Amino acid sequence: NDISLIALLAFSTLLPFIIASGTCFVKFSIVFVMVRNALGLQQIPSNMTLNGVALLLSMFVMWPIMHDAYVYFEDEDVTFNDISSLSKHVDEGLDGYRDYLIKYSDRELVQFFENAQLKRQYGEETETVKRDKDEIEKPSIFALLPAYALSEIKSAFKIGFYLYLPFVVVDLVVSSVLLALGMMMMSPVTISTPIKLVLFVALDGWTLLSKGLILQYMDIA
Amino acid sequence: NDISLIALLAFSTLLPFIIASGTCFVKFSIVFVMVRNALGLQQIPSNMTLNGVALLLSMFVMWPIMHDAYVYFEDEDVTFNDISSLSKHVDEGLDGYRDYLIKYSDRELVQFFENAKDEIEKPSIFALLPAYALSEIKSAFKIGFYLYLPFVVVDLVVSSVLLALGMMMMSPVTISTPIKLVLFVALDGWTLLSKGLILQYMDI
Amino acid sequence: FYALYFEIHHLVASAALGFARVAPIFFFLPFLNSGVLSGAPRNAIIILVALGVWPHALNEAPPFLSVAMIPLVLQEAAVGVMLGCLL
Amino acid sequence: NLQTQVTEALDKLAAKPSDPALLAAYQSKLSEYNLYRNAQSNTVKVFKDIDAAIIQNFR
Amino acid sequence: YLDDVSAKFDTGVDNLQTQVTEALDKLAAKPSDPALLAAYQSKLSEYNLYRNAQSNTVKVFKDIDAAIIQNFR
Amino acid sequence: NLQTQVTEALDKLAAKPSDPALLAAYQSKLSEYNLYRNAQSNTVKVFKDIDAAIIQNFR
Amino acid sequence: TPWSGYLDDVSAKFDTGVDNLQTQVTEALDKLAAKPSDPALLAAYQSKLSEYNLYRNAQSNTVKVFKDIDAAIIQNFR
Amino acid sequence: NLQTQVTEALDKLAAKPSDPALLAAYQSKLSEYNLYRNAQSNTVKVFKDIDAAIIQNFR
Amino acid sequence: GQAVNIRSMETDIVSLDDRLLQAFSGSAIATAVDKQTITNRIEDPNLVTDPKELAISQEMISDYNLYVSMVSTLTRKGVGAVETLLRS
Amino acid sequence: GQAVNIRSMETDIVSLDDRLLQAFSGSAIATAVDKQTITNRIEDPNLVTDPKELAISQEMISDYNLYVSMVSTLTRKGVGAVETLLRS
Amino acid sequence: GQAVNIRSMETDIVSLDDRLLQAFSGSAIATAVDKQTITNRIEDPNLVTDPKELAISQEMISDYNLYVSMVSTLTRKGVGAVETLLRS
Amino acid sequence: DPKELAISQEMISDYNLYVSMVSTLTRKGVGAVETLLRS
Amino acid sequence: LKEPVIVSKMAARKKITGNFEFHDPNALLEKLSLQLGLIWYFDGQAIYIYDASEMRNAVVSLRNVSLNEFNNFLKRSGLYNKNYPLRGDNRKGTFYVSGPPVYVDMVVNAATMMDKQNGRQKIGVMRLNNTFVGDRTYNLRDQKMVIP
Amino acid sequence: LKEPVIVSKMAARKKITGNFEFHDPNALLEKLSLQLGLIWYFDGQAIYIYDASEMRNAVVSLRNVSLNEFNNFLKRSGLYNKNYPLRGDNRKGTFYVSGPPV
Amino acid sequence: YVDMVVNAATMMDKQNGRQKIGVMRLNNTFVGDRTYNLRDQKMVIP
Repeated sequence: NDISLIALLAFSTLLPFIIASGTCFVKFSIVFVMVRNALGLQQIPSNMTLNGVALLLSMFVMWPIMHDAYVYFEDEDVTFNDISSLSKHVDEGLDGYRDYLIKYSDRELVQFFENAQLKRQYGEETETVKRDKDEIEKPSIFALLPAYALSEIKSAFKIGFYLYLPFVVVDLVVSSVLLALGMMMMSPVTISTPIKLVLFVALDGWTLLSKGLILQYMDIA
Repeated sequence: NDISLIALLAFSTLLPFIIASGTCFVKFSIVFVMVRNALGLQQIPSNMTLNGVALLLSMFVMWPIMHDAYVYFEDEDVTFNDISSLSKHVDEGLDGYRDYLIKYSDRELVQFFENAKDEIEKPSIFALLPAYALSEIKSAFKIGFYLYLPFVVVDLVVSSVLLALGMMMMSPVTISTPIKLVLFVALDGWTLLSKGLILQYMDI
Repeated sequence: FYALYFEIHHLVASAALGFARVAPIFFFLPFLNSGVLSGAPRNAIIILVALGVWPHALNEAPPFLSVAMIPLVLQEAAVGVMLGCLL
Repeated sequence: NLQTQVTEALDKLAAKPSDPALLAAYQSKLSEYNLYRNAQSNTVKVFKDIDAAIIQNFR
Repeated sequence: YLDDVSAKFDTGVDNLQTQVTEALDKLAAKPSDPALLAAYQSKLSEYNLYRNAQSNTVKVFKDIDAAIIQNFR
Repeated sequence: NLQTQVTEALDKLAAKPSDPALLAAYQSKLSEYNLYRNAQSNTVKVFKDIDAAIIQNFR
Repeated sequence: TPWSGYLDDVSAKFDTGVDNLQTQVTEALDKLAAKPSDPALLAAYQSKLSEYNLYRNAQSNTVKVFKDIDAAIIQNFR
Repeated sequence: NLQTQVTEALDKLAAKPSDPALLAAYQSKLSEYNLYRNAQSNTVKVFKDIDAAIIQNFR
Repeated sequence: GQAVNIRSMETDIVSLDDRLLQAFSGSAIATAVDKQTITNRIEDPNLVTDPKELAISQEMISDYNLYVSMVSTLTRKGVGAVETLLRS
Repeated sequence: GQAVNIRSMETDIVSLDDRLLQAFSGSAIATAVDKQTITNRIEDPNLVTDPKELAISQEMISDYNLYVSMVSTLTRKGVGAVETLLRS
Repeated sequence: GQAVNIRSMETDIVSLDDRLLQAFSGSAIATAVDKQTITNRIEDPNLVTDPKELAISQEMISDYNLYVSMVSTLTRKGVGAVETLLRS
Repeated sequence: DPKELAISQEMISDYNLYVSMVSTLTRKGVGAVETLLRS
Repeated sequence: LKEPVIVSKMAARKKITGNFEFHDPNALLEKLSLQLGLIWYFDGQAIYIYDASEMRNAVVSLRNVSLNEFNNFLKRSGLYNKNYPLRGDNRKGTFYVSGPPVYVDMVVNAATMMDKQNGRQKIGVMRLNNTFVGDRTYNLRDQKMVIP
Repeated sequence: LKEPVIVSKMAARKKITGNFEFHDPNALLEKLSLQLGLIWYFDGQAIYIYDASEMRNAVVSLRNVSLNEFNNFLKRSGLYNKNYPLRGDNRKGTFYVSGPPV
Repeated sequence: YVDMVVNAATMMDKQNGRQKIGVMRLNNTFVGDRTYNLRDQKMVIP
């Protein structure tokens, strides 16, 4: 009973590094540095404030997931009488976090790590598991979070490639009209920069990309 | 009273991020850098001495909201037998922040966040804090495009008069940059954009 | 109950050499560099990737013990930039 | 107002320090004032140390 | 370890815990005999020496490992 | 090997926990054994505390 | 070797300042318990048992004042 | 040289632990050496501790 | 005399701060009624003399001690966890 | 015979600089008198020998500790909020 | 008496978490049943009047202090060891 | 236990300083490579 | 089989394919646990199945009951297994048990739960025949002699 | 079946399809719990359903109460299930139980 | 339904035999101890 409190404080210290890895905060953070890089501004818009706006939407989506942890662990019947049911109880506590990882991660990239960990575990003579395990068997929690965070880097880079396109089509036509004249010894990035800012505010990319990401995890009404 | 000592501390450690994200400090700190990038400067004046003056300008318009919260929370009627009347009471202090935020945020975006009029009930504080910041960054970008434009003209006209002569292999940054800042000090553009920025939120 | 502390303590010893092999691939790749990745969750990702690929068992004792430690990091970094420059 | 009925029983024993009923009653008073004062001393003490721990936590 | 420093007092005397009980069983039978009263004070007073020298040596050893564990960190 | 000649005096008091000469010599042992154990634990501790400060400095 | 300390110095300092009290109380218990009525023997051991009580507390309470000071040094170790 | 005249007065009390005049002078001696030794321990300790604080600041 | 309420109030609010406001006010009221309750148990001079009541008095000062110290350390880790992402 | 004053005057601030001068000067007088209150409580030796006055002096010390510690950390966290913003 | 299983063969685990979780569940039920059986040892009045039983219960109090503090700082050093690696 | 905990007092701590040492060396190790690749 | 089957986690990674038929599965379970390599146990309600590399061993001491007292409890309840019998001396406290992990941890847990739950005088009457009884005193007026 | 049914979420990932006819449901449950692999229990108010891999067991000791008195309490209450009985000696304190977790 | 019935039965135990006098007239013997001063030994019959 008392060392259950030790497990809470030990859980408390490694929390924001789970937020560094386990949640979808890694998806919001990457595309916002990319829109800083795609516009060509280096220091501005001062990414210390950009950490705060990317965190508040991710907690806003993660909140129904983390809220169920309180109602599961403030139950008055935590203390059981058997050693396996209490370890079963913490498993069924962690399943609401766990199936969220199942839904949004890649199939084969998680599947590669169990086969990679078993040959590390016993040796090569253990036979490999194929795709067909997915209907009945669940993987471990430490073979998930590697393959989750790499997969979200793939999806965030899918987004980061796409809005890089409507700015670099601009960045070639400015560099050609400058060479349509004899203006070769001129820095074209200082002419492309006005029309780079209008194409995000006339398109109003802030107030529609922010709405686009929340539909990729949750729905409305 | 003892629990309120936590919340007084809980404001203070989170203070340099809410002022980083929930006030007009973001607009002052953004326009003061692209004016350097308009003139073709990198390290002049700094990133330090520009953040200092941006802090004090935001300290004008934010303090009266902050000032009423002392005298409202210093009052003697903090002993209440009810849970919810104190929950109403701390909600009644933050409405000064709410009327500041609703004035400069978009009503359509906060209804989207509300799903996941405003006279009967105010919307939640977490439902509009990105919407204020996401509207300011667009407007600072929008006002950032405007003052970029006259400096485009001095970069183009001197590049055309060197090509008007035969000298095409000549870097015009050593000539435009003298002509760049005299356009900003004969206009005295520093002392006037700081005026209307105060007038953009607080009337004269 | 002393060996249970040693199992988490053998892991954190095992991750240091695992970090030295695969960190300069996280500098080279175009979708993984410091231009695309922040500072706070960078060092979280690079540690746990090497934990999923380490060939030896984690609870066992590592064969690292006082053989030659300062030249071993420059070995594993030099083969690391090879995997970076081929990939 | 406990110190009042502390300070009212010594005087009848001061005028007569040989009555058997009063010093027994006097002892029943004075040990309880002994018990009351350090109780007040011990109770302010918990309120200082746990309040000093909060600024110790946030510093 | 702390059981063995306790059990060294339970091993070093044979049946003293029973020797006091059979003595006072005889004392409650006829509490008026001079050879029975004199033997009991030699036997009752040895027991109180035994248990406080059981509990105080483990007490000084209790805080000593408690001094050991706090110097881990 | 100090703990050996500590552990050799407990048994004679175990057979006779009423000898006045033995417990006098035993107290001179056990308090001296008290001075040995915590001194060695605290002195290795400074040798522990200062090497971590260097790596805390150089990191 | 049978080793001696500074606390073993002061305890055996008591044992060399006295000479035969660990045994002088033994010859008078042989003597007085032989005939347990002699007035030159009853007062003989009462001068022997009494000095046995001062000397054993003096060798004991010296130890406690000489322990805790060495505790106070090691308390000043960190 | 205080420890010298400490170590010279215990032996006459060792030879005579019943002299009423000697142990009275001995207690006034021995408690006085007790107050001196921990005072020296506590006074060097602050001079170490404040000396440790400067390197704590500049590290 | 005792009393208990059994069904905890629960619904779905997509609003976030008011659930935290109920947690703050629900903690603020429960720590304010008990600071009086420990004080008037101690200032009532009849309860402090009875040994039956003293066993409760050691309990309630410990229940107040462990509770607010627990909230102090969870929040400190809470405000320290957010510090590590924005400081960069 | 003791005395209290009942008028808390108000002078208008012309700026924020005029505001901060009252909060410092109103507190610097208060932090000087209470430390001088507890010494004259001590320096009168007839005050420190009575049991009833000791809990009064016990209360006035602990309020003095809690007062100046509460103004120190806020100014520390206040200037700490300045250092992070200027670093950005 | 007591029981010993002889073969502590390294049961190879798919990850290290189930080993830690079984160690956490192997000891949480341990210290919980100890906390009743010494309190009920105290709470039973017939257990505490015997001097023979009292030093046995004196012993388990010193064990219960030593057990959990030997597990506390071991994980406290463990969290402190792992964060210095993960911070970087 | 007084001799076993004391020899175990060093045995936990030295393997903890060694694990902290091997992780800081990897940081200056790859950090020297990072700055040299930017050159 | 009229009972639910419980297959372990490590024994489910092996595969088997082919045409099977069931008409006496208690003889089929014994044969397939030796050709493939497995251990199984039936406790009256279910069938637990482990692979062969999960067999664990134990040795326990009983302070006040015998093995022959405990074996009648095992036979009467219905958990007695003739493939994994108890190896030990017939009247002692120590033995050696080994088998599947659900079979071993039950017998040990019940053995340490019977000792914690757990001489007769008698009167003989002898009438003497050659001597009086009780102590006598002889007042022979020279000295008070007593014969006990 | 006149009671509500609570199927757990570890036995809710398996799927089913097909034309079913309900004319003898308590025997339909007996065949389908064995063909798919499941364990069930009916306490008089509801039917709980677990998978076969969740059956746990324990041994508990009664200090001063016989098994035959506790077995007469189970017959009078309504919790006696002859499918998962109580294994043990008729006059002792120790017995063996196994079954569904509820 | 379950959380009300559990708490309302525990709180009733914290809320929660009669002696009696019988008079029996004897019929074949006196009551109380008697003494017989038979001057050989002070005999008492309880």
